[PDB]
Amino acid sequence: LLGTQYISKQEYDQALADAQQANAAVTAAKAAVETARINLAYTKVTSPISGRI
Amino acid sequence: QTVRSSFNNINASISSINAYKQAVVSAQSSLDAMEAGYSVGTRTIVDVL
Repeated sequence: LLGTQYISKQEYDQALADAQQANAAVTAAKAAVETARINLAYTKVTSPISGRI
Repeated sequence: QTVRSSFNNINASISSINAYKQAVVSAQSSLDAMEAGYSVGTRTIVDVL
């Protein structure tokens, strides 16, 4: 609806906020998974050398 | 009755004008709040029209 009529570009850009803002909120939550993924599959062996245990 | 009627019609109609001429100045300003509002983007083209 941009260029054409109703959207009144700020009220678009108030929603272009909310996409760009909540996708950034995903990036917080996708890394919040990633912190809690590297506390889940982070158990344990080995310490990343490859040798004789 | 008739002479006082038209004389009290035109006294109404003068104050009618200075109402609806002010009502232009509102609706001229409310339009120009849209043309300045649509050129920057807060109001849309239909709130203009």
